[PDB]
Amino acid sequence: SELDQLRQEAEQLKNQIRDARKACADATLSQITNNIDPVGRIQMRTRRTLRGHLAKIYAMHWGTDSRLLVSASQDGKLIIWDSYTTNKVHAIPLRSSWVMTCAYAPSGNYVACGGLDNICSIYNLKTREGNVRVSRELAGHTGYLSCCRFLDDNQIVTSSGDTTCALWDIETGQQTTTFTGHTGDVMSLSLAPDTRLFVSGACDASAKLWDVREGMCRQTFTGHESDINAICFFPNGNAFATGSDDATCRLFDLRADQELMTYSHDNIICGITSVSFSKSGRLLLAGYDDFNCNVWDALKADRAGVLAGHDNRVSCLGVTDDGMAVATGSWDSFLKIWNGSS
Amino acid sequence: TASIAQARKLVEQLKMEANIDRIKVSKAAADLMAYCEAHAKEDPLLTPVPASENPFR
Amino acid sequence: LSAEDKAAVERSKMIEKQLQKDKQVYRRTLRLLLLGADNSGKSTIVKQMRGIFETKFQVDKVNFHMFDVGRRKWIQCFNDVTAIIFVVDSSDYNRLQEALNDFKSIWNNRWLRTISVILFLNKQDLLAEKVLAGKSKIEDYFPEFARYTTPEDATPEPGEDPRVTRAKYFIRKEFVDISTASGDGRHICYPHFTCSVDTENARRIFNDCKDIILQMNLREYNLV
Amino acid sequence: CFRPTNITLEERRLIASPWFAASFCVVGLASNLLALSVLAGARQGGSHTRSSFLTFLCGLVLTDFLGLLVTGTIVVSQHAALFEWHAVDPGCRLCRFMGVVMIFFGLSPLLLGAAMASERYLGITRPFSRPAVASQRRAWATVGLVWAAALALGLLPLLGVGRYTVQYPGSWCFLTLGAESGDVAFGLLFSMLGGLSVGLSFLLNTVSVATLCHVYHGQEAAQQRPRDSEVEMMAQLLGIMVVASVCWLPLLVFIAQTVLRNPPAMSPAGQLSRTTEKELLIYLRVATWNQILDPWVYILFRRAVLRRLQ
Amino acid sequence: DVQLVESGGGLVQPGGSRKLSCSASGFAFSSFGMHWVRQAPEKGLEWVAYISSGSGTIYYADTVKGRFTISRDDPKNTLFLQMTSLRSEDTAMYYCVRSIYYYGSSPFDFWGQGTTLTVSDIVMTQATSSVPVTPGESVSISCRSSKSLLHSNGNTYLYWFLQRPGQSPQLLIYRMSNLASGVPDRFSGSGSGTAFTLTISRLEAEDVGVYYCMQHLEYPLTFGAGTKLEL
Ligand SMILES: O=C(O)CCC/C=C\C[C@@H]1[C@@H](/C=C/[C@@H](O)COc2cccc(Cl)c2)[C@H](O)C[C@@H]1O
Repeated sequence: SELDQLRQEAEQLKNQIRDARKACADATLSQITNNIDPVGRIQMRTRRTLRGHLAKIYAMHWGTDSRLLVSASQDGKLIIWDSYTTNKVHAIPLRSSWVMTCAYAPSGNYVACGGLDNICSIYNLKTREGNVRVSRELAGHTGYLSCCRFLDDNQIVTSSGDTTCALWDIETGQQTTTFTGHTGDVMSLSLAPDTRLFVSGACDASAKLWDVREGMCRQTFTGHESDINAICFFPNGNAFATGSDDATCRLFDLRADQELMTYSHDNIICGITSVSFSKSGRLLLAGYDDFNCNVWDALKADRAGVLAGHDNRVSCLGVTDDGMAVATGSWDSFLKIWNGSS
Repeated sequence: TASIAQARKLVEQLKMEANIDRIKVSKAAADLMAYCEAHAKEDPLLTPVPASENPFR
Repeated sequence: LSAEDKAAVERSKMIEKQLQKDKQVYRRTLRLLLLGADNSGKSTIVKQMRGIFETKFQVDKVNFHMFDVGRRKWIQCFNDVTAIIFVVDSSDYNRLQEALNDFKSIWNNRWLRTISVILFLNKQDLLAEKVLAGKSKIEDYFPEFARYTTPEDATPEPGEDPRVTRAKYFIRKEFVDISTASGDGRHICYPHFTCSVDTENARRIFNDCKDIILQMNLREYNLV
Repeated sequence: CFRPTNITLEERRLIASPWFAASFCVVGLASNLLALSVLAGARQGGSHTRSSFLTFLCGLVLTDFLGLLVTGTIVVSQHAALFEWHAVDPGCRLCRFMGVVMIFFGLSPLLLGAAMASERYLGITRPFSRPAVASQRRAWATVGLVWAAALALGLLPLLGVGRYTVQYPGSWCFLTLGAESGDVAFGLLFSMLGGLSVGLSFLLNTVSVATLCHVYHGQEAAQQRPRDSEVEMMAQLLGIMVVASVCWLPLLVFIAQTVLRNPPAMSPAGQLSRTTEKELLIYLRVATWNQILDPWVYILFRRAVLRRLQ
Repeated sequence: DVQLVESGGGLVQPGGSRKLSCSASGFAFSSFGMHWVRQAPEKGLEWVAYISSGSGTIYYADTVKGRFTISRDDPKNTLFLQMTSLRSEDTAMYYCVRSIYYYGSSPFDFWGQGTTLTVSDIVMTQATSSVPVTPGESVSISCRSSKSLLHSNGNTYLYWFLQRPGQSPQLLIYRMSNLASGVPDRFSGSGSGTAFTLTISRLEAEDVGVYYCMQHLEYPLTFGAGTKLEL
């Protein structure tokens, strides 16, 4: 009786939200950006190839200096690369080799990683002893760690396969805020440029916008037909793009609270592993299971170019803060640095 | 009484999401187009820099 | 380069030398993914031979590294394992269909299309006693078991009731029938009849993995 | 070097037929090209990474292809252009080049054939010994040593041990079957190196076939899986044990007996008997088909390769 | 804590041999390159030798090359300096210096206490030998180099050290602008090309000492004469 009545009210609220979004869907992003000229053909060459990982690379993250990057592989090795010289700066042996994510702190003093061991390990890069040591192990998730991102030297946000995201205080080792509401495994998260909000994508084909300080879900974005594997904020923080197993990328707007554009092709039938934006946000780079990385025109939904330099799945990619280059990691155990030429 | 407790929480959450202010998609689309145009020149991937300014020669 | 850059490159080359030592150990070790249910008794099988529960054992100068897990997202991590050890409990007829449904998911998994399955039909002694008592009938759960006859090519163990042999091969046929449904020979299922107290379980994985490794080569030399 | 030659008109079309050595090149070049284009797809597909087999196999196809192209054009040309050898090229430079290029492009397939036999032997008898990466750098080195070792023997006549002289009918240079100390030492050494390479390939490929029979006869293997992959491999190894032995053993045995003949088969003036000049030419043409059947038995007879062409 | 203790020094006869040891504790010794730097009594610092991490690279000063041998024992975390044909010119305090080299590292960050031995090229110029100073007042120290220390990669390989009376030298500024860990922010390094300035705002009693500028553009590493601050 009471349960049946309540679940009927949820359906009414869902229709109310859907009608509200349809009310403000006066135009389409495709119509708005029809007049602007296309970006043309985007040609990028492999400037660097980072060799030394002996297993599938699953994650990479640039440091804020746009020169150092950290990559994680399931050979149990965290490696920090000097991208200009291809020098290996550090090699961090992981206690658990099943790492799925890695993050570089904006200060550059810490890196984080974690996987099927359900632990987020914090590593101190600047010690008087001259070696990288574990500074904190963040326990509390009951599923695998899928993504992690530093807010500062003391705060980090982690998403897990136990359907929850958490905000952690590294100094005390306790999660100050827990973000619940996803009904599937959360596969990725992205921080807003001001680090006041973050979006997370789960396997329930939905993307939720969370307030870091308040600790609740502000908005929920649907439209995908399968698990979301990747998510990335627009450089101004007013939009984000997702990638799912349905071979499509969607551009959601925070303020319009709805999907704006879909990035899919008939030839593309493979899942998407990673997504990122260029510095101006005009380019959307997506990694695919078909061994390729497709560069999309974010405004016009046109495939601007293809990065074909890997012999296995492109598992991750990322663009530097200055926008100079893009790195792609792959299951073939190699990292490549790409940029164009005049 | 686990299902009935979860139902109340889900309904309460949907109320918060339905009370937000939404701008038009055309207004939101214009802002995204404006930001890309304003920062187009400082995008090395969109507009490749001369080889002298490329750290990855 | 400058004076510090040459020292930096020397540090980078000493890291590569340290990675080289780890690569030799990594490639020489075979990694097995152990799957099953709570009642499968997989934890006993690994214990006798000895998040993620990892076990390393060495048989005849060959190092085996077995991962015990207890799922479409984290199963991509085990994409390069040599074999998958799928364990079921044959005695529990009630949940056999769940095992068959679970086995079909793994066999037809997109990320496990080239990974052979060393299927273990655990607790055969319990299955023999359950059939011998006769209280429970497999035909209740599997009606097609009535029209099943033991093939003449069957090789029962000495001193074994023929009724057990008819039932024991029927369960094995159910899993093997799933294996031949699709795949086109890229990977092979390796049915076995083990028990918890069995001491030869390590050898069965050894010989089956040797066949898996050998069949990798014969695909390479025939340009398949 | 320009030994006396007298080619009879009767033998100019029966035994020394101009098209005899031209048909082999056309079929040989076509076979290697067919087996080299289909090898490109395998290498560009990236699906062959756990075995050094494609490294050795790529070298064997290239060596045979060039061998049928370098000596292929020289022999065909002499039947048409610059028929005289002592007048068109009075200097012995060509014979030194022709003599070396024969030994280099003939002893490479035997050594490469004995190298792939070892690779298949270790990858079948003891599967766990072979690692997964199967580094290509450490595999092109063995192909390099094979090329160098073949070239090392070819340069011995240029350093005073043996010599290259024009053979019957007067369109190719080869090691001289004399009674000199240098000729006997070089002639037997060439047969020993070739004979051991053929002997090693046959010996290793017997054990691999004998090891697969033990696996194939396995009672569990009869029902646990259809073992039609080993049948595809048993056929391949048997083809190697036949083509390599049939094409090369007669030529290597012929040199060993001819050198040690008492009285020597070569007159003190430096002239061989006409029958011996015919037998050496006939036995050589048999060994030419080994370089033509190697792209077939190693590659083009595979059921997984014939399917791609169709 | 990070420690570097030197031993083996003492009075030796001219032309003799002596073995200096540097025991390291509290840090990963095998990861750090090691230098020996000596300082003659009432004189400036002089670089002696360098051994890299992994012992792959070894450098010597010209005045000691062929007579001194530098070696390390990674399992024991001990640094050695075998000296032969010792002259009266070798009478100095020998310092053990750790230095690790990677992008953004701080070489020469820690110095040992030193051991005293008594026996019976880019030019770095610090013309101002001494500067009278008062607490709370801003002081600038100038350094010059015969060659440009700016490399084509953008780095300017200039280092600043402070040797308080009775204490071992301490790193202040590395690569001409970066501030070493544990150094107050009042120290600031500014330079361009061949001319460099060290500005010390709000001088304190602890800042009193001798300041040395060292170049790390190429070997041999050379020190400036040194500028002394006195109250
Ligand atoms: O009729 C005539 O004028 C006389 C022609 C016969 C003389 C040479 C045969 C050559 C063939 C060479 C193929 C390469 O494999 C050579 O390499 C070998 C082969 C066998 C043994 C050794 Cl020791 C090395 C080529 O197809 C054209 C020509 O027939």
